[PDB]
Amino acid sequence: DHYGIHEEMLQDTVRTLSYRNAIIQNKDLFKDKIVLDVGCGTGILSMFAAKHGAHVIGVDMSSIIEMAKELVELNGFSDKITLLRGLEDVHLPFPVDIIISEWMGYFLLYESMMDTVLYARDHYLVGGLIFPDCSIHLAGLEDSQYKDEKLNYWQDVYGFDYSPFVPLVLHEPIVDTVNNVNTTSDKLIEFDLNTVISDLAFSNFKLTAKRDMINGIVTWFDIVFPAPKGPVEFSTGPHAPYTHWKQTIFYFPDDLDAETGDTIEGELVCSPLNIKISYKFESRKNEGSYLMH
Amino acid sequence: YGIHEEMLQDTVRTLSYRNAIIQNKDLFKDKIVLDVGCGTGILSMFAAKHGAHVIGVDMSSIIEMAKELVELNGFSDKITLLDVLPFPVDIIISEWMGYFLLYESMMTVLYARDHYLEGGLIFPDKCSIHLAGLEDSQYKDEKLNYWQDVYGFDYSPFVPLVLHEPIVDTVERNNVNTTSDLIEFDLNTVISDLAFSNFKLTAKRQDMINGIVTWFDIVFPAPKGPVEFSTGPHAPYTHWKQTIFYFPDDLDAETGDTIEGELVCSPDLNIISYKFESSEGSYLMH
Repeated sequence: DHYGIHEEMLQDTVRTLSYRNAIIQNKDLFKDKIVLDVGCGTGILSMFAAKHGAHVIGVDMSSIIEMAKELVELNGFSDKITLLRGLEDVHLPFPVDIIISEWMGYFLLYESMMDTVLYARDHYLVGGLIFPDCSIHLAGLEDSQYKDEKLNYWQDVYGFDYSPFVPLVLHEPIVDTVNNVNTTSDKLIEFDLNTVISDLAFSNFKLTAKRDMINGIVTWFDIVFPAPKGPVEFSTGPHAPYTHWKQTIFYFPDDLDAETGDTIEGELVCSPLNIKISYKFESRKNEGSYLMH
Repeated sequence: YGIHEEMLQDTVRTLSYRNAIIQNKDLFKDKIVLDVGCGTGILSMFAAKHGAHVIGVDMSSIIEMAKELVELNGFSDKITLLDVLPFPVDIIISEWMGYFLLYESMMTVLYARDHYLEGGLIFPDKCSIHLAGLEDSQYKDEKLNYWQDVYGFDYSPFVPLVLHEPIVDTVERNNVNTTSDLIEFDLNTVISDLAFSNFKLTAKRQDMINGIVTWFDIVFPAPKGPVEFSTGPHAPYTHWKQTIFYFPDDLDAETGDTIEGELVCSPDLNIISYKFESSEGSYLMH
């Protein structure tokens, strides 16, 4: 029952309207069907499905289910929505056609519930649909003025040398909203939720300077929804409208004074999130270790 | 790393601990100090630098950097970092205060006092919780109106969730429109006392009163004949800010009007019955 987290998401109009417009686009396929809402939160996605032709089962392990039952009751969906607190533990009233789920995290796979979505697909899904059914992208960034201040602070802390703290600052990823992207973007990996857990621990990339100082990489993820034959999508990149996911910044140990045409080539390893990235800067070689805790 | 940077950049707090150690530098000489929740160990280094052996105890993986910093700053011979003591202590320094003073507080300090500390000193050794009233009619009205219509759906039942949640934020000084009045704590004599008050507030002008802003004051021990700091909206910024509790109704108050109340605090933190003469609120911190 932390209301800020539910507010943040509902106030993310890009996120919420994407799920709504995807349900409406496929409302013919929602008609007279059984929907499972993984991580229903307040139940907004469940109410969307039920009003547009769907029974919907919402499963969230938070105490917010008590509020969801009250909201579902107040808007006249009590006969079409059954909410259960607790997915590997709950017992569905039905042995499902459509899976709607809001599962994405900051780095897509940081605090994501995709493991639960794959579980729902493998155990409850009939050709069934999966809203949404995603890719991670990255590019170079200029953050020299902000980064230098954060690092300079530790040279003198009330007289004491706090220099060994600097490696901590370089290792922590930064979730923030990034004009300052000065390289081309590359695609790290694709995920098809219909066929993809072992695939999550996983890529090479190549970036070329478009003009600047390069101090790190900004990363985001794209989302695509299923659509009938002949799709609703949205991005969380610095070139797209704001989302509550923002972007994830990884700093370099060294600051590259690059000119146009220079290249940053690398290999990113992601494993349970431990992120090790080896770089090559051609105009040389460096690495970066980051931990999401 | 976020928290530790936030601690050190709170200059009001850190310099308060420093200046308190410096004021009592005569009593720190050649003595043993216990740093409860040493974090990065800056308070341990302060005691050691100004005449103290200091033992820092933190259950976080930070004790490792503390070591590296202590090693780098020449205190390896005076500071030992980290159920756990090399000594069977004269002074307890501790940074233990939380939001509302008690929420997630480390007031472990009483355990160190009762088990490891007679006539020893405790930095700081005195606390107080205060409160007054404020006008946040414009921001509060925004939050609660959002739920009347959420993508067509009636989200009315949610508002109480928003009116019950405490808000940790910095209140501007000009928005306090009543007088200030909750409890004292003496770290030398005070766990059962934490579950605990009556208060009375008078409107200092004609304005809207939408809730109470609460803060806490801190006092350090001093020799005969003390360093202190406040976290109120009238004092310089601290990383604690203030804690706001909303009223269900907004009082359109005139000068001289009174708000009498009783606040009950009991353990997570359950938190107030009001009377507004011109003649309730429950909060949970989780």
